[PDB]
Amino acid sequence: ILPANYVVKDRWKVLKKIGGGGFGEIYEAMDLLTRENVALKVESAQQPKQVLKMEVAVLKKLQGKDHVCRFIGCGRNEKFNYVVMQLQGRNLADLRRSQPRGTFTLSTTLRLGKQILESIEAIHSVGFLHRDIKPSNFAMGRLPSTYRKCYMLDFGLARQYTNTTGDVRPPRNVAGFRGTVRYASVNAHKNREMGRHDDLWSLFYMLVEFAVGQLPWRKIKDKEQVGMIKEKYEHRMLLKHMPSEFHLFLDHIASLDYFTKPDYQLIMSVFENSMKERGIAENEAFDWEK
Ligand SMILES: CC[C@](C)(O)C#Cc1cc2c(cn1)cnn2-c1ccnc(N)n1
Repeated sequence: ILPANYVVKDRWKVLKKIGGGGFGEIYEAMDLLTRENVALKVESAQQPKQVLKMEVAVLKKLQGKDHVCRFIGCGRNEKFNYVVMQLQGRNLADLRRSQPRGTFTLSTTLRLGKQILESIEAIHSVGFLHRDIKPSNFAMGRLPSTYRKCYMLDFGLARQYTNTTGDVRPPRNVAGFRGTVRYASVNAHKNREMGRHDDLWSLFYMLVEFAVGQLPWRKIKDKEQVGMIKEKYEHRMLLKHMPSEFHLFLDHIASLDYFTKPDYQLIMSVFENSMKERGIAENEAFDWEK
């Protein structure tokens, strides 16, 4: 879409593409007013998708919370809509690729899991589901105060599950899924309305992939095939080389439906007890700091 050295609205000079192909394209850009590098996400106003407006709404509702990028600006024209946000470092999928065996140490995996769980709690606390939890949607900070912090990205698939009063809206009988196949829960595969527990299913799949390097359905492209494996796969065997406490995490989320609030502290305890058991210190160096 936007070429290099294109200047959005005479302020944001495109430098490179850093991601795209989903509901949007995101660029690293130079903010010519502040002279600071920023992230610039663009959506064609001609796409079927019309999401960036709610990305900003979610983004400003989470402003100030940890693991959330700062909103810098947004705008629209006849060709595309855009949002400008704080630039973060490399994403967790990139970092996992660049590890020699495609795996993180358990020290990194468990401490990442704690941070991602916190950000999932955060967006759930403002009444929104993420619905596209995956490694490429999390990135480490890029500043001296943020580089050991994980940042939640891409609210383009987010949906409000509460209403104005804090009550939970009824789920639809069916809901289309337009997210990423690899880390979707079986509920998502079955076009069921996603709930808070489905964001946690994605976290569970992420952490298994981090520690083990792969998921059984890694190569499989056909979505509707992928759901069939997950529906038939015995998930306890994913935990062969995970800490034993992950059985509690698996058992809990497998028990949930759309209507039941997750026991977030149970999952947090699984991570924290796993770390204490291996003597993993919170301030230990991450794998890529090595
Ligand atoms: C988070 C709010 C919003 C507007 O919904 C979004 C988004 C978004 C950001 C994305 C990507 C996809 N979507 C891919 N990379 N990336 C990066 C990479 C480096 N820094 C930053 N800030 N974002």
